[PDB]
Amino acid sequence: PRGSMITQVNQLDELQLKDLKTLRAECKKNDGSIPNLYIHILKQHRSLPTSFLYYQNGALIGFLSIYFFYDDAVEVAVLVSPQYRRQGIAKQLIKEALPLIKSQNYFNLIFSCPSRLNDNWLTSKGFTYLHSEYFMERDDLNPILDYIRPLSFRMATLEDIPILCGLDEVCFPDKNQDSVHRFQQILNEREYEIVIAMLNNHPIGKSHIRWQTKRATLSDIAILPKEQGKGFGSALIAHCINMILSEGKSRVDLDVETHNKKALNLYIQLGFHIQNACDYWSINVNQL
Ligand SMILES: CC(=O)SCCNC(=O)CCNC(=O)[C@H](O)C(C)(C)COP(=O)(O)OP(=O)(O)OC[C@H]1O[C@@H](n2cnc3c(N)ncnc32)[C@H](O)[C@@H]1OP(=O)(O)O
Ligand SMILES: CC(=O)SCCNC(=O)CCNC(=O)[C@H](O)C(C)(C)COP(=O)(O)OP(=O)(O)OC[C@H]1O[C@@H](n2cnc3c(N)ncnc32)[C@H](O)[C@@H]1OP(=O)(O)O
Repeated sequence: PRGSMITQVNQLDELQLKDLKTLRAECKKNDGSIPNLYIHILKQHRSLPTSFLYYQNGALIGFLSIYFFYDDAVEVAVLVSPQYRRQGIAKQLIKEALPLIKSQNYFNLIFSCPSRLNDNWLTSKGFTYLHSEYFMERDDLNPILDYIRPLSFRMATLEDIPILCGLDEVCFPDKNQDSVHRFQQILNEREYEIVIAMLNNHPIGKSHIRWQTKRATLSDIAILPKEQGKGFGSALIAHCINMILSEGKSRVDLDVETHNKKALNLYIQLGFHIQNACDYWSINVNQL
């Protein structure tokens, strides 16, 4: 008890950042996946103190942080060193964040949990599973030779706003506020391109590509609902993969949000593996 210490902090400094990364690595290796910590958000000063660091004789063994992204909720990331689990560390860390979230007119807190780790007991105490977030990677240097579909592909320009806004409205319905200007931001940023898939003369799908020097990231893949289930999505992803490989990139990444595990088979079939996976559970503060 003498060496147990909790510091409430508005922003982590160099020290506190490097300790958090160490704890993250130990959790990552022990559990396979880690919650989202948003390391860029932690170097940044905020109105209330936002991170709760748990030390035992100077060593960081526990961490809780709270995040304010949208109006109705607060995202909570919690990490305890595997050595020190089930000793109350996480519970104590919650009590420190509570008075602060009541200072913000928030009563709903959402936890990011490594996939498969905590399913049985988040059920028991009333947590509501919401959705899952997967970061996937394909290290295979061999291209995808297989999906011959009646599709042609072209790169999107600023004249493709209506196509891109229409595709996003029906494939990402609870998301698209001011898509016009979001796609305008994307198409004005050199690191991004958007592939449009065409079935005859109809655009039926799109995929975003964020290029880096040695990799590229696919995101916001969409196929018109009436055209799904015909292999067009797999053909579009494979086209982006072969495009990425032909530019000498050694890796394709992919961010995807799902509500069940079955939806990932699609990406497994194309050579992706899970690098990180989190399920987002919910609860109001009333249920302690
Ligand atoms: C309540 C939360 O911890 S938030 C869930 C968010 N998920 C994550 O953070 C996953 C990250 N991966 C990890 O391994 C994490 O470090 C953790 C959550 C396992 C570490 O948490 P701990 O410090 O070991 O939990 P702690 O000892 O403080 O107990 C907290 C409560 O959750 C329960 N609990 C903790 N771990 C488990 C577990 N593996 N299985 C079942 N119940 C558990 C405890 O019984 C306790 O419940 P109670 O107060 O009603 O008796
Ligand atoms: C940031 C992000 O979230 S982007 C990732 C996309 N997430 C979304 O929410 C977008 C939803 N919008 C959509 O248009 C679609 O639902 C998409 C993009 C998910 C997939 O589009 P589709 O054209 O329906 O995919 P496709 O027809 O190629 O494959 C469907 C199924 O058949 C399988 N399949 C298709 N073709 C083959 C084939 N030749 N051989 C073997 N299996 C095949 C796939 O494995 C897949 O399996 P699953 O549904 O059980 O996971």
